[PDB]
Amino acid sequence: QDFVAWLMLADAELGMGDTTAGEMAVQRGLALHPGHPEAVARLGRVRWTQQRHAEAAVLLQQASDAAPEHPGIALWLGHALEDAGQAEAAAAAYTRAHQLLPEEPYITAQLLNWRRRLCDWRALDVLSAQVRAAVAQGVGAVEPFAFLSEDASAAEQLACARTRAQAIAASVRPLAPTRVRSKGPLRVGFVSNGFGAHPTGLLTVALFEALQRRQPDLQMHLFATSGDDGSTLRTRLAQASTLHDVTALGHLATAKHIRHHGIDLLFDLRGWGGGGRPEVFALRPAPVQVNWLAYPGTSGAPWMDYVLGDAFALPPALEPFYSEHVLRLQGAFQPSDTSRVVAEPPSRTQCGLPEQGVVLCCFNNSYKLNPQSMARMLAVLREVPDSVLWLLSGPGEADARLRAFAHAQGVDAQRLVFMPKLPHPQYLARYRHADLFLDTHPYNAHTTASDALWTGCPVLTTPGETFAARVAGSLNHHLGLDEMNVADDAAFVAKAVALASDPAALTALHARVDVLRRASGVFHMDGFADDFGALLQALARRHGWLG
Ligand SMILES: [Pr+3]
Ligand SMILES: [Pr+3]
Repeated sequence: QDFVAWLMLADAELGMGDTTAGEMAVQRGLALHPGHPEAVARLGRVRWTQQRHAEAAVLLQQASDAAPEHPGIALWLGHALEDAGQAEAAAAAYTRAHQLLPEEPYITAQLLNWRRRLCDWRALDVLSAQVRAAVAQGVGAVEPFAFLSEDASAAEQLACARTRAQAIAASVRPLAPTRVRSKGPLRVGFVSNGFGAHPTGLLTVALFEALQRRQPDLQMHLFATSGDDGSTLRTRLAQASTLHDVTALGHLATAKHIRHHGIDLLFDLRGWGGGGRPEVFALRPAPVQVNWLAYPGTSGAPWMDYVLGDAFALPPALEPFYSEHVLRLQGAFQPSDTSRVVAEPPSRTQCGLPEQGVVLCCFNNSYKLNPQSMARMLAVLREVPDSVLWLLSGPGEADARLRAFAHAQGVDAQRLVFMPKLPHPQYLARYRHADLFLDTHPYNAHTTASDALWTGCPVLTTPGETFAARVAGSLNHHLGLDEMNVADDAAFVAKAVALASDPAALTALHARVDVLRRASGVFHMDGFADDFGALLQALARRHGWLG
């Protein structure tokens, strides 16, 4: 008979992740107080939990109409709206949660992250300060990955990661410890949700193919937390490795499965570092666990032993800000899919571009396009009459917001051209119309910069003071294109303006990229497989391995 006892239990069971118990419990609440916004909100949260997002959004909107002053309801509504594809409506929901409970950092940091994704820069500096103060206060309430978008030092990034990671570790009893095998093929595991048409699969696919034919004494095992999406990438990854389907298993079941296969070296390619539900790692299923590639910064985590970088992106100066022990490959830390044919795209006119203007390109995630990166790009357009800025179309009204900013910055908004979303092969052919790629700060282009360079387009960047701000720089360095890493925004603008107004010099720079992309080691994955493989053998030899 206890209505509130029912729901609270509802939430309890859902917290566990327990399915039908939580719902059963909700069903009993609504029978006692029909329409009640708490029960109703809760039934929406069940649905969202059952991943029925549209039904989830319907229920929560109802609840939210019946209790519009309630901050938790407003938050949960934002969660469902987001997962239902309703981006702008998601934003209004978070905005209202935040207004109602500004005291709550978790909500503040959700709002901020979603605002950046929409290019909505209202209260940007204020929300950003609050999030940075929450890190300093040691709560663990901001997500490490979302934190990479802020311009904060390597030291703050470490504080954010380790406070989050230690929150997890405190509530996980690891598995009993094991050790690297002494004899037999080395088993090297990689855990990811991006084994498919996602950056992780895309970057590593040709590497795994090279390791297969070149490193006999090593077995690559992929543990895929997502199902087969039908992409060529997922299929090439499964033929090049032993690919285990661990999708929809709990964290304990997954850890037990990795331990059952005797994984010696386990790589976190999940993309979340110490955040995003890394309890498979906190359980320590593998004797040696390594952070590489998918998250560009430190895990801060007591369960992570090594991080894999390179001399440019992770120089000696930056080492103390990593909780992991630092290992370095001999060239760039980042592989790429050097099997890819670049098609001829349709004409410039067919892609929405002037045929006769300089096209500056910044294909990047929307949350990377902040006021600083945009202002410096628009400063190039003001100095160079016939140039245009080519961007990826963003979620919500992000493009409309960028047009307004361009207008407010003295630039005709029709000079921004937005590419819609295309399958990878079609997206990649577009680079053939790009004259210069303009990198962002402080979170660089990662896959989009190696896509640009593979197609022969030069990348301009200002290497900064965190790993995530040095990724594009590292590519240039290892390619041999050091003059395209410049000091600061003012040199960024002068180099771009000089290049954009000297088409003969820019032509000569495209010629240089062409030669360097063949003569450097950046796009030889056989060489990358030899280095990576040798480094794997030494890490293991070092913990007991004997071949
Ligand atoms: Pr052509
Ligand atoms: Pr051209």
